[PDB]
Amino acid sequence: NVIQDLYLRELKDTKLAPSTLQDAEGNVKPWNPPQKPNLPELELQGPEALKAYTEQNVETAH
Amino acid sequence: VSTLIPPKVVSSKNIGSAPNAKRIANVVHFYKSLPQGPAPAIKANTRLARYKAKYFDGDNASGKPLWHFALGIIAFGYSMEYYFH
Repeated sequence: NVIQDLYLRELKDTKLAPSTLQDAEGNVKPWNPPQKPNLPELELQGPEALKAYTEQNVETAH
Repeated sequence: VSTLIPPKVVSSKNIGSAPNAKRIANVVHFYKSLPQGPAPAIKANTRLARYKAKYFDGDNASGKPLWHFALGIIAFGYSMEYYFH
């Protein structure tokens, strides 16, 4: 009765208002890239280090 | 980072401790040791090395060569008394 009236009115006479996906973007965190592979670069290459180390600390094992 | 190389460098533990010094002494000394000595000197039979053998041994503190040697001088001058008298 009143149920029917409400049902009728609600469904028919107004529905969803406008709302854009674009506007949504502002309110969410957007995807961004995982920049950089982050290559490590070789350290201590060559016997330059070795000659340095042999000479530098001469402290013997006790 | 890679472990450093100190543990494996040993050549300053070869003078690094004091018994290295003692070692280089007794690797020579005891190596050049004889089992027993060369000889102690006690006799040689020059006929007075025998005097040493009976009297002047390592363990002979016995007064006998002194007595004998004293008596020798007594025999010497006593004859010389009769050379002058």
